[PDB]
Amino acid sequence: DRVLSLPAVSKNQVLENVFHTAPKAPVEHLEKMVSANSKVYDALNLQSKRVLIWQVKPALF
Amino acid sequence: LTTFTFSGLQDAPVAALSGSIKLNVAAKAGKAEVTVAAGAAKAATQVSAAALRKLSGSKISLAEVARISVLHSSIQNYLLS
Repeated sequence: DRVLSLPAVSKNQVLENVFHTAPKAPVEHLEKMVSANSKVYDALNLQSKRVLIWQVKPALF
Repeated sequence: LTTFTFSGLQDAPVAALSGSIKLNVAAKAGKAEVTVAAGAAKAATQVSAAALRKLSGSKISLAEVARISVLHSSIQNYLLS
């Protein structure tokens, strides 16, 4: 019964109770918010190619 | 607007209201001495009494060029706001 003197909690249970959640990358914030502020740029810049100022306040010619 | 209008060189603005552009009229009974002053370039002329009455002979009649319509653009401006 030498196995009952060993710690009963496995190494697998340590690795799954210690590294439980996949950690959040530091670049995820930059990638996601830059992909969304690209749409903020494209809609609302006055120098963006597909700007939404002429669809919203149309013109007066 | 109407086909005959009755404004020009009488109770006109004698000066501009903001300092972004300077405008003075030295109006006599017959004609006017206007010097419009905007930054780098300033212009000056003598505008007749029969020119400010002849200006509304043709109308500009401004109209909006919209992507789809003016109603749709009002609704889209509300959705954007």
